[PDB]
Order: sequence, then C-alpha cells, then structure tokens
Amino acid sequence: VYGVMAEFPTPEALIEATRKAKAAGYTKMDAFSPFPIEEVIEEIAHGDTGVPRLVLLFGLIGAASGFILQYIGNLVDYPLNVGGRPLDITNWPAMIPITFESGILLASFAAAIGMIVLNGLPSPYHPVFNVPRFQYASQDAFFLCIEATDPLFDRSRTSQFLRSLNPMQVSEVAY
Amino acid sequence: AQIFPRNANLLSRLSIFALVLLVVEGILILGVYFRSNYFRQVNVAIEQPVAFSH
Amino acid sequence: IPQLGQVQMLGLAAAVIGIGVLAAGYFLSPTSFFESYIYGYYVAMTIPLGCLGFLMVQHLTGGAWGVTVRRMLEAGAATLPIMGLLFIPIALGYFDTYKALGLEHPLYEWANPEVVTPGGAEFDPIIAHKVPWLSPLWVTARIAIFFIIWSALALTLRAWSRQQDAGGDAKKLATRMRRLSGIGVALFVITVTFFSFDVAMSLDPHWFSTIYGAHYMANAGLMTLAFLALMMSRVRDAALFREYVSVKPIHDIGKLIFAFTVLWTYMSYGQLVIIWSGDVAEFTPWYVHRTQHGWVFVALALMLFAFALPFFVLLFRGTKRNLNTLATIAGWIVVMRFVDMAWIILPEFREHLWDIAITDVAAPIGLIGLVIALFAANVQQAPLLPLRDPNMEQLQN
Amino acid sequence: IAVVGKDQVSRGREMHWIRIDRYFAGEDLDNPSIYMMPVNCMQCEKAPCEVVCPVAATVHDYEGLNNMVYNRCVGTKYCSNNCPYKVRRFNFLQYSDTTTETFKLAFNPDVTVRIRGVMEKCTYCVQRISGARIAAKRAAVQAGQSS
Amino acid sequence: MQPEWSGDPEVKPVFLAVTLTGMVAFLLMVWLFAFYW
Amino acid sequence: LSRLMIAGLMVFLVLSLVVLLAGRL
Amino acid sequence: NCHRNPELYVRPREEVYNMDYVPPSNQLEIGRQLVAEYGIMPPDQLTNCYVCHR
Amino acid sequence: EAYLLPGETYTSISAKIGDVPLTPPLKTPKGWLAGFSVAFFMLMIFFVSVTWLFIRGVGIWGINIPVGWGMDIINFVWWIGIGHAGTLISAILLLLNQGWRNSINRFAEAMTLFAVACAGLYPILHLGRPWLFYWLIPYPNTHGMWPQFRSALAWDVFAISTYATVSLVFWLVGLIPDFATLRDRAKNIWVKRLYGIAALGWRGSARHWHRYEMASILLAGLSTPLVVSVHSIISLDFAISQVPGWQVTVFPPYFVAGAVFAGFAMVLLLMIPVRTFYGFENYITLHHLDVMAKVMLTTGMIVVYGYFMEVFASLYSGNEFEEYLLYNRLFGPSSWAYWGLLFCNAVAIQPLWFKKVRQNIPALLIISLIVSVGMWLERYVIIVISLERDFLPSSWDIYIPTIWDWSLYIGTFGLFFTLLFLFIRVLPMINIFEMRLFLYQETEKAKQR
Ligand SMILES: CCCCCCCCCCCCCCC(=O)OC(COC(=O)CCCCCCCCCCCC(C)C)COC(=O)CCCCCCCCCCCC(C)C
Ligand SMILES: CCCCCCCCCCCCCCC(=O)OC[C@H](COP(=O)(O)OCCN)OC(=O)CCCCCCCCCCCCCC
Ligand SMILES: CCCCCCCCCCCCCCCC(=O)OC[C@H](COP(=O)(O)OCCN)OC(=O)CCCCCCCCCCCCC
Ligand code: HEC
Ligand code: HEC
Ligand code: SF4
Ligand code: F3S
Repeated sequence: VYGVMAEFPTPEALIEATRKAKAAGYTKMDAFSPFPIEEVIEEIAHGDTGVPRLVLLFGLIGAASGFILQYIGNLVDYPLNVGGRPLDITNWPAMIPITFESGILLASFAAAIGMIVLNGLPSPYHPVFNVPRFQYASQDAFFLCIEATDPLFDRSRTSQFLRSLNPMQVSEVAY
Repeated sequence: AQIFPRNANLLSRLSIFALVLLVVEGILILGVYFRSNYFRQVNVAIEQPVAFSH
Repeated sequence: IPQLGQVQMLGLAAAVIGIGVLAAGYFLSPTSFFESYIYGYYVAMTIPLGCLGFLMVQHLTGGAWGVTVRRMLEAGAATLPIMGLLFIPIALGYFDTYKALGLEHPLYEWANPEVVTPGGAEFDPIIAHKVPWLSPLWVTARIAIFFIIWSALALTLRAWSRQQDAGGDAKKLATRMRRLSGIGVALFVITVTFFSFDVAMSLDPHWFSTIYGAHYMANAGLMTLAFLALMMSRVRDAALFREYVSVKPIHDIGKLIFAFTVLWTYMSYGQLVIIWSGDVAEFTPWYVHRTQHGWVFVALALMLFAFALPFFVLLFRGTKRNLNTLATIAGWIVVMRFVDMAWIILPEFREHLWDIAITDVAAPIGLIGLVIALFAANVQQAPLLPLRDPNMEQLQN
Repeated sequence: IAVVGKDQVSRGREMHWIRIDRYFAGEDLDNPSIYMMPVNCMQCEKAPCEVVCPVAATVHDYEGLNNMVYNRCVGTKYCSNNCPYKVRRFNFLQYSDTTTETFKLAFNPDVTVRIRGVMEKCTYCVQRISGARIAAKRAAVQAGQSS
Repeated sequence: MQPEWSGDPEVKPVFLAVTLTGMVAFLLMVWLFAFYW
Repeated sequence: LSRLMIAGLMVFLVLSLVVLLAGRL
Repeated sequence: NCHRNPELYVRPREEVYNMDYVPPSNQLEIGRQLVAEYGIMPPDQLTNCYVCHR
Repeated sequence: EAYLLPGETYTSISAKIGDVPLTPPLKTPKGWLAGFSVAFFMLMIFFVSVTWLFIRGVGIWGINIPVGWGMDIINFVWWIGIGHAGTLISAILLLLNQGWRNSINRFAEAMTLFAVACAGLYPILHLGRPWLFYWLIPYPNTHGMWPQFRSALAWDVFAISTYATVSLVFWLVGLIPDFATLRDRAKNIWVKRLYGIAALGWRGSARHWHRYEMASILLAGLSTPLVVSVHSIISLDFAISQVPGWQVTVFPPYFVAGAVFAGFAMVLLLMIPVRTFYGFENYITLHHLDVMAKVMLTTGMIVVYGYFMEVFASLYSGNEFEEYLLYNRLFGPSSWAYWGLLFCNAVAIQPLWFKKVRQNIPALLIISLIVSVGMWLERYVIIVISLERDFLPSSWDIYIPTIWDWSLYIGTFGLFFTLLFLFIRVLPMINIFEMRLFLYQETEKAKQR
C-alpha cells in the first residue's frame, strides 16, 4: 500500500525510467541507488537542501559566542593585568583563534546534525525493506518507488505504468 | 522492516533523548555534590570534646 | 576582440595620463617622483608575476579553469621582459646617478655612502653589517638574474604552447611544459621572495620578516585572479569562449579568489600576532609606523573592506557562478589590493596619511595601464583556448 | 626553598630564587677579571612569563609585583621557556621533606611549602610586603587618617 | 526540497518538546552554577 | 512521540529537583 | 564578592559589640560613606592574588 | 597511467572490500594476529610508562630548568603533524575534485583520528599536575577564575578538541553508506543490527544523497581552514615566545607544509603494505603512489624554503643572538640533529624529482622512512637546541633524554598501530561507495570519449 517498486537493472535504465516518469505527472517518487547518480538526483530532488542556512547561522553564532566568551571572561568578569596587555577592544589580537575555532566547531555540528535530521535519517524501520530483493540495493541494485502520497496513485494503474517500462521485478511495497 | 520492528524508530529517538538527559543529569549531580553542605561541612554541628556552649 | 581593443585603448589612456601627472610631479620634486615610482612598480609587477605563477601551477595540476585562462596567463607572463626595462629608473636612483636628476640623497639607505662606510656621518652599524649583500652592484645583478629566469620560463612556455597548435600535442609538449613548470615553480618562489626582500623590505634595513615575500606572492595571486575575472567578463563573447566554455570554470575561479582572499588574510594576521605577542623592540617599529598619523584607519579599512566584505559576498554559490557579480567583486578586490600595497609601501616615506602626494596615486595607474595595454596587445597574437590540448576534455566535462 | 640532591643538580634542577654568576671575562683568560652579578626575578612591568600562562597562575599586581600562585599552577612549564633571565625553578619531583619532624619545625609559617608540579620564582618577599601593608592600613583606620 | 517530515502533525509538538527540554536544562544549570552557592 | 518526550522531561526534572534538595539537605 | 562590594557589609565599628547589630534599611549609603571614611581600597587592589595566596 | 584499473564491477567492489571485514573470527589471517600482538605489547609498554610517570612525576624525563620542554612536546608536534595528510586527502581533494582521493580517503582519515588520539595525551601527560587539565577549559567553578585566553596553550585546547570532533563526525558521516552495505551482507542476525544502528536506516535514495553530497562539501570546506589553523596554532606557541629560534614569522605556513610532508610519508609507508597484502592493487594504482610522492616532494620543497628563509634571517640581522643560534645549530653540542636534518629532508627528497624513483615501490618506502626521521629531527632542532642556549650565558645547559620518554614514544606507536589493526579488522579500509561512483564516472567519461 506504501508504493510500487521497479527494481531496474542498470543506472541508465533507472535514469530513462525517471525521465519517462515526471512526464505522466507521477510526482512524489523516489529512486534508490548504491551511489548518487547526479542525473536521477536533479530530476526528482531539485531545490535548496536546507543545510547551508543552518551551517551559516550556527557558524556565526559560534564565532560570536567565542568572542563574547573571551571578552566577558578576561576583560569584564575578572580584569587581570597579564604582561601589560590591553584590557580593551585593542586586545583583538589573541582573541581571533578561539572565535574561529568555535565558529568552525558549531558550523560542523550544524552541518552534520542538519543533514541527519532533514533526511529523517534515524529510521531503522521503514516500509521499504519489505521488498524481497531490496537486500541487494546497496550492492549493485537500482530501484524506483512511487509513493501512495502521489495524487494520481492507484495500485493497478501504477503497476501497469511500471510494466510499460521493462523492470526486472515490479513489487508492491507495503507498510 | 528487514531486521527491525516497527517501534525501533521511536526507541532510537527516545534513546538519543534519554542519553542527552543522562549527560545533563550527570553534570548536574557532579556540580551539586561538589557544592553540597555535606561535602563542605556546612550547618553540621561538630561535636566537641568538652561540649562547650556559646 | 573589439572589446579587447577597447580595453587596450582604455589602458593606454590611463597610462599616458598617469605618466603625464607623474612627470609634472617630477618637475616640482624629483625625490617625490622616485618614491612614487617604487610603489607604482611594486603594485604593477603583481599582474605579470601572478600570471606566470598561475600558468606554471595550472600546467602542474590540470583544471578546467586552467585551460580556460591558459592563453590569457601566457600573455600576461610574456610582458615580464618589458617590466625588467621599467626597473632601470629605480636602479639609477640607488647608483651614482644620485647628485644628478635632482636627487639630494640615494633612494635606498644602504646605497648612501656615509651610512655604510666606517667614520661616516651617520654610520648606522646594522645597515653597514649587510653592506656586501645590500650594495648597488649586487642588488642590480640579482634582480637582473631574476628577470632572465622569469623571461626564459615565460617565453619558453608560450613558445611550446604555440607549437602545440602545429603538431605532436597528445603527450609531447604537454609533458615537457609540465616538467618545466615543476622545476619553474621552485625557481619562481625563490626569485619572487628575494625580489620582494630587495625592492621593499630593504627600504628599512633595521626590520626583516621571514613571512614577507610569501605575503607578496599571496597578494600577487589575488591581484592576478581578480584581473583574470575582469578580463573574462570583457571576452565572454569571443566565439571560442562560446562553444567551449561553461559556468564551471567561472565557479572554480570564484572559489580560487575566495581561497586567495582568506589565505592573504591568514598570512597578514599571522605576521601581526607573532610580532604583537612577541614584543621585541627589533620588530615593533614596522607596526608602530603603520598604526600612527592616520595609518591605523587604512589598516581598519583593509580589515573590514578588504577581508570581511569579500568573504561574506563570496560565501554564496551565486555571486561566483554569475560572471557580472564576480566582475563587480573583482574590481573591488583590485582597488583594495592597491590600498593594501599603499599601506605596505607608502608609510616608509610619507610618515603621515595626509602627506600622500598625487604622484603616489599617479604611478600605480600609469604603470598598470602600460601593463594592461601590453597584455591586450599580446593576447591578440594567438587564439584563446588552444583547441589542440589533451585537457580540452575537462571543458567538455 | 627545598634542597635537591647532587643527582638533581647534575640534571640542572637546583631550586634557587637568587643566583650569583661569575663571568670570568678578560684578555689572556689565564689571569681574567672575575665579575659577580646577583640575579633574581626582575618583576618586569610587561612580563613574557605572564602572557604565556594558560591558567593565569602568573598575573601582575596593583603595586607592580609579579604574582605566582602555586595553587593555580598546573605545571605546563611554558612560563620558564619565555622568561629571558631563566629565574623560574620547577618542582619536577617532590623535593620538599614531609617525613622529618625537625625539618617541618624549621619551615616558616608565612610562606607555603610547595608540592611537586608547581613553578617557583622570587616574590620580593611578599610575606613582608603584605604584613607591612596590613599594619599600615590598621594604623591608618585607628588614627582615622585613611593615609 | 521539502524536509522529509514536512506535513506531519508531530513536527510542531517535537520542536516544542525539544525547546522546553532545553529551557529547563538551561535554567537548572544556571541556578546551580550561579545562584545555588 | 511528544508525550514520551514530555514524560521523560518531567522525570528528569523531578530527579534534578531531588538532587538539588539533597545538596542543601 | 565582599572584597569587590564592601559597601553592603561594612558596619560603623562596634563590630565586637554583641552581634545584635542589624544593618539599617539605607545600608548602601552608610556603606559607601564608611568605605570612603575608612579608606577601603577599590577592587583593583583587593582582588589581587598575593592579597590572599602567598 | 590510470587511477582505476579496468575490469571492475559494482558487485565486485562490494564483494572485494566487503570480504575483508565480516570474515569469521577464527578465519582471521595470521599476519593480522602477529601485527596485533606486536602492537599490544607496545601498548603494555605504554601503560607501564604512563603508570610510572603518574606515580613518580615528570621528573623522570630529561627536562631541566633551561629546557623545560623536551621530547614530550617534540612527539606531540610529530603526532599532530602526522594527521594533516589524511585531512588534506579527505577535504582538500574533495574541494579540488581530484579523483585519487576515493581509494585512500578512509584509511588516511582513520590515521588522522588515531594520530590525534595519540597526540592528545601529551598535553595532559606533560602537564606536571596531569589531573588538573580541566583548568585550561572554561568551566563553572566557585572560584570565579578563567583561562587567560591570550596564551597559545588555551588556543591549543580549542584547536585540538575542535579538530578531533570535526574529524570524527566527518569520518562517521562517510561510513554511514558503507555501514548499510555491511548490514545487508552481514549474514548473521547479531552482526546485523550493530551495523544497522550505525547505518541509521540509510536506505540510500535520491533526496538523501542530494543533502549528503551538499553536507560533505560544506564539511570539507570547513575542515580545510580548520586543519591549517590547528597546525598554525601549534606553531604560534613557539612564535609568540621571545626565544630567538622560536620567534619566526614564517613558522605558521612552514609548519602546515611540514605536517603534510611528514603525513604523506607515513601514509605511503602504511598504504603500500595494505595495497599488496589484500587485492587492492586495482583500487590503489602506481599512479596513486606517484601523485602522492609528487605532493610530498612539493611540500618538502616548502620546508627547505622555510630553512632558507631562517638561514637568511640569521645572516641578515646584526643581533648576536641570531648569529649564535646559527653557530649553535651548525657547530654546537647538538649539531648532529641539524646535520641529520639537512641530510634527511633535503638530500633524500631530491631523487623524488625523477619519475623512475617515484615509480619504484622500494625507493618510496626508504625515502618515506628517512623523511619521518628527518621531521622528528627538525622538531628537535627547533625546540631543544633553541631552548638550550639563550640570552644569558650563565643559564646554559644541555638536554639529555632519559629512557622513560623513549618508552612513551614507542608506547604511543603501539597504541596507534593497535587502533589501526582494530579499524582494519572491524571496518572497511576502502570507501565502498565513492569507489563504485568513481567507476560510474570513469565509464561515463569513456562514453563521451
Ligand atoms: C583569518 C581567518 C580565516 C577565516 C577563513 C574563512 C573561510 C573558510 C570558510 C569555510 C568554507 C565555507 C564554504 C561554504 C560553501 O559550502 O559554499 C558553497 C556554496 O554554498 C552556498 O551557497 C552557501 C553555503 C553555506 C556556507 C556557510 C558557512 C558558515 C559560515 C562560516 C563560519 C566561519 C567561522 C570561522 C566562524 C561553495 O563554496 C565552497 O564550498 C568553496 C570552499 C572553499 C574553501 C575555502 C578555504 C579557506 C582558505 C583560507 C583559510 C585560512 C586559515 C587561516 C583558516
Ligand atoms: C593545502 C592548504 C591550502 C590550500 C590553498 C588553496 C585553496 C584550495 C581550495 C579552493 C578550491 C577551488 C575550487 C575548485 C577548483 O576550481 O579547482 C579544481 C581544479 C580543476 O579540477 P577539474 O574540475 O577540472 O577536474 C579535474 C579532475 N576531474 O583542480 C585543480 O587542478 C586544483 C587547482 C589548483 C590549486 C591551486 C592552489 C595552490 C596553492 C598555493 C599555495 C601557496 C603558498 C604560499 C606560501
Ligand atoms: C601568486 C601566484 C601563485 C603561486 C603559487 C605557488 C605555490 C603553489 C604550490 C602548488 C603545489 C603543487 C604540488 C604538485 C602536486 C601535483 O603533483 O599535482 C597532482 C594533481 C593531480 O593531477 P594529475 O592527475 O596527476 O594530472 C593532471 C594532468 N592530467 O594536481 C593537484 O594539484 C592535486 C594534488 C594535491 C596538491 C598538493 C599540493 C598542496 C600544497 C599544500 C602546502 C601549501 C603551503 C602553504
Ligand atoms: C588571583 C587572580 C587568584 C588566583 C589565581 C586564585 N585565587 Fe584564590 N582563594 C581564596 C580562598 C578563600 C580559596 C579557598 C577556596 C575554597 O576553600 O573552596 C581560594 C582558592 C583558590 C584556588 C583553588 C585551589 C585548589 O587547589 O582548589 C585557586 C585555583 C585560586 N584561589 C586561585 C581567596 C582568594 C582571594 C581573597 C581576597 C583572592 C583575592 C584570591 N583567592 C585570588 C586568587
Ligand atoms: C566582607 C565581610 C569580607 C569578607 C567575606 C572577606 N573579607 Fe577580607 N577584607 C574585607 C574588608 C572590608 C577588608 C579591608 C580592605 C582594606 O583595604 O582595608 C579586607 C581585607 C582583607 C585582607 C587584607 C587586604 C590587604 O591589602 O592586605 C585580607 C588578607 C583579606 N581581607 C582576606 C580575606 C579572605 C582570605 C577572605 C575569605 C576567607 C576574606 N578576606 C573575606 C572584607 C571581607
Ligand atoms: S619570571 Fe622572568 S619574565 Fe617573569 S617577571 Fe620575573 S624576570 Fe620577568
Ligand atoms: S606556564 Fe603557568 S601553569 Fe605554571 S608552570 Fe608556568 S605558571
């Protein structure tokens, strides 16, 4: 009930099927490949990924936090004359490295966690993997699944449209 | 679905949440222990050899 | 090509106007003209030296960007022999041509006899200690040797590329250029570092910086990359730049400009923190001169406009992919490079920000106009994007 | 200050806040002129040792005295490297005597007995300065002068 | 590209829960390290 | 699920308050 | 805390007098006046390391 | 020469690399057992050394009053510099779109993680009061005290900690697709669900790959400034000090170039045995070894340029201290380090210029070992020789290392190799994806000729 799986043999066949799809209006579909095809990707996944905005936001937040931390710690909370160095904003040298490191650290964590979260990655269980041959999908097997979310999705017609292409095995992936 | 039950999704998310809560709780317990009255011997009437009363 | 001729004409006009105002300044004061000329030569030299360095680096590491700008880099590198002739007036200043042409004292402190001779009226010992290395005959010989090495590498590489069009380009010629480039990159780095030390660091013999010269190479690289982006917008329509080009080379050059801007900032900050944190009297004066009498404002402007504004603007996929936006940033970076070098060279002589003469502005515009005119004359000698190249496949991806 | 053994002195670990140096510099060198110079912490207004200290164990004072706090020191040894006069001595091993009752009686109460892993340097006899400052303040308040 | 979870009743609730957890943690930490003494 | 997250947060809050009270007992 | 802000704790002598002394409502003004009168040094000096540690 | 030998299939790449891990425990090759036993014995030496260091103190080393920083800092810098090459391969080559990073990014990045793990112990071990390491880190305390933040050891704490976390997260993100292949081929219910939780139900698909590729590019972009900054900060501590040899402006870039140069020698030394022992000759070609040797030669020349700049600075200035620094380097009691340094990193790299020497596998191994020794000697020259003699002649003494710092050095080697052996036993040495993607890219290139 979740969708219909194509199980195409070669990435060129998957690309051709995806190109023949999206022309009949069959939106809300995905393709499963061992590696990024970069031709299937831009066909069905086109737009802003959303990671860079989080990366920029958290990197700037981290840099500002590091600078404010150094300022409050050593020029406001406890003012300590060390080597005659200034206690003002003219102490901006020897304050850059911590700012840079904090910015890089928070930007990297934002990138990684945002990639994991936006993909809804922590899903050990999925309606997929119910397909008998999806076990070999990470080792040389390519698939095309049209979700039930598609406005024009009916089990019989979707299966017949998939058979209009030549697939090794058309399956009905359920919940 | 191949090797995991349906509730594994919720279990994994709750495990991450509980791990973060446990780390925060451990930090809190350490801080409280090191700022406790028993550790620093505050408000504890130490018994004296001769029982002098101010 | 008509756009290229228009660029050549504009460069020629900038050159004649700049030389003419420089000549008027010379008549009022010869000393002011010579000090301005040293700064003008140092800023102008960056485009040819940068073009040679990028050409050799691209031969060593094949890239789509390298194939796209290879002919333009060759034309800029080819102007190096004429640049050597331009060094001759600076040589006259530090030789016995002083006491003539109106110069009260020699252009360089080491050149002055009293400072380097025992029993001299000033007799500064540190300058006297370096007298054999810092002497007019030795300085001229080393700069001339560097010019011969630069001219031979640039002319030989250009000749092999022209030969590539005629025949035997599948492995022959391309391998030969790659081999000459590999030995050349080591020679280029050593020659440029010593050229920077002799021309600029020797203005004040009391101060020396090991990182100096590497910073000039980063400054030269940013100036040439910004110049390449400005030229590419002008030659975007040229037929060979129509069926053989894509957004990918423009995007790669934009990423390189961003990397060079951050690299230059890192080298400048690294020198500042080491000198500031290690408060030794020997290295403190250079920073003191550049933070006094209004020089601090120029340093703040470089920190904000030269580094933060480009870094934020080029932090986006767009504004590097788009040629027009890359050109507007590239023109701004070139203006900032002129300000950065003025801050590096002018405080040695002016001593005050308001003391800057019209000649100081005139010499860089006039010399760089000559450079642009020669570059546009050379680039029309041969077709762009050499069709016969085993790397032409990177442009077709 | 602790007494290190001959083996520790052989390894150049002797702990002396004040040292006298003989330079023996003269023509001939078979009949040289002996020069004796006493060397102790210079209490530099701008101190390189303070700038390189990560935990801020060494910081300056309102009067101008360099302050070395043994409790704060984590033992990094960066400060000794950046001291030009090399007047800083580190407790590499437990030099102080803890098992001898007579030596314990000898130790002065005003100055702390340092443990292993802390740096030591001349403190301009801070205990004497602190006692004088406390006494002067006490006398001023009793008089009411606040001088 | 929409997030995978876009169009879900649970999205606002989970975001809210995460924010509330965070605020509670922050206040408690702040109290212990600043005001408990 | 939000309900389980809130329940865990409440349990953690109760534990933290008990620990805080134990310190000043 | 008190070496830095001594105007919230300073009293008009009589410190050994039975500690039945209660600080007045206008403790801030009296504390500032007593700090000025007794000549208590500012936090620039009272927070130095060799004040406590030696 | 090509970076991929022909005759490869997506199934073959999954089977070949997949077979190394997932082999039954009783079927472990004997060479692995021998190497792991040697590494474990050196780890026991490490444990004994650390225990006696904690019991007795930092006084068991050869450090003294003038030379407060001995072989501990030298080994710290050496280990932290080993990890630059793998970070370069993982990030800079990803940005540069170079196609030889696919077969060697996993092993090199694992080397970076393990080298950072080894080098992170030295800041705590050399500390003199090692249990008070947390004082450098900002932390809520009843004292109200703060780290100085103007010293370079405070910067070191932020650089190393950020470097370790970013390298670990980037390595784990790369492993997530590989874990998915392993769980599918595990063939045991308990072996599955261990790779599967790590995989996080990867279910590789479009709209997961698009975000994954963008995140990898962003992480690679952030890492390149990070690694340069880490080594520059590990150079700033010497540069910030007023010691004559230590305060050199060219230190930050020169140190970065030295780290890549030392790391590439270590990667060549360890990668060649792994390539020969398993059937990885197709994945790692002679062209990979030749290009890596050229990168090592390029960074070695920058190190030689750094030497030339230092010598020119010594001769240029009229300071007595720079001149005596040069004299002590050349004709001092520790001149052996300088002469060995000049031999190892200048004379040995000159054969690399010739193509035949780079092609020869034995020649590369001998040069890589000489470079690794020479880099250690360079750190020794920079630190110990400069510290030995200073402004005041009366405070001059010689540094003589003891046996315990050597014991720590071999112990760190043993820990490093133990971690490598467990990595190669449990996880795949070569990225399974990005290698079949490389095959896809190569086949497409053939179609467009
Ligand atoms: C003296 C201090 C030096 C500071 C160095 C600063 C430069 C390092 C920047 C990191 C890479 C960002 C790439 C963004 C990206 O992925 O761009 C894509 C296009 O994608 C987008 O449209 C936007 C992506 C979001 C970017 C947000 C980044 C967060 C903000 C940065 C916070 C920094 C910290 C310090 C607070 C295409 O662009 C690329 O990927 C090109 C990458 C080029 C690598 C540049 C290498 C830097 C070299 C200089 C480093 C010097 C040393 C001293 C650190
Ligand atoms: C090691 C530390 C510092 C690195 C400094 C340089 C910054 C590197 C990051 C910027 C990357 C720019 C974007 C990518 C690009 O345009 O280059 C890719 C280029 C072409 O690759 P194709 O697309 O054609 O694919 C071919 C294979 N399919 O690849 C290259 O050839 C690399 C370009 C040359 C790199 C120039 C850097 C030189 C570093 C100079 C250091 C000077 C030090 C002075 C002290
Ligand atoms: C101001 C002007 C600019 C001057 C710049 C001077 C400094 C330039 C240094 C460049 C060093 C390059 C070393 C040579 C690397 C090499 O051999 O290239 C190999 C490759 C891959 O290409 P392929 O497959 O072999 O063949 C291409 C033709 N088909 O190209 C590369 O550049 C990537 C290799 C890795 C780069 C190593 C250099 C990194 C230097 C870091 C140290 C920087 C010090 C600050
Ligand atoms: C000058 C900036 C300093 C520094 C570097 C330190 N202090 Fe103090 N200190 C004081 C008191 C009463 C204590 C005891 C705290 C307790 O018992 O809980 C301390 C303790 C410290 C420590 C802790 C040492 C340890 O091993 O735990 C440290 C690191 C420390 N101090 C550093 C009292 C004072 C002062 C009273 C006026 C002031 C001033 C200082 N200390 C100043 C400093
Ligand atoms: C408020 C009730 C205080 C508490 C809590 C502590 N101290 Fe204090 N201290 C206080 C005053 C009003 C003064 C007088 C300052 C002056 O300049 O006259 C002091 C002074 C000291 C001093 C002497 C200062 C000097 O310059 O020598 C010392 C050594 C001192 N205080 C120590 C000290 C310690 C160790 C404390 C914690 C146990 C402490 N004081 C608390 C007021 C208060
Ligand atoms: S320890 Fe050395 S550097 Fe520090 S104040 Fe004393 S003499 Fe100066
Ligand atoms: S660097 Fe600082 S940590 Fe101690 S040994 Fe020196 S005072």
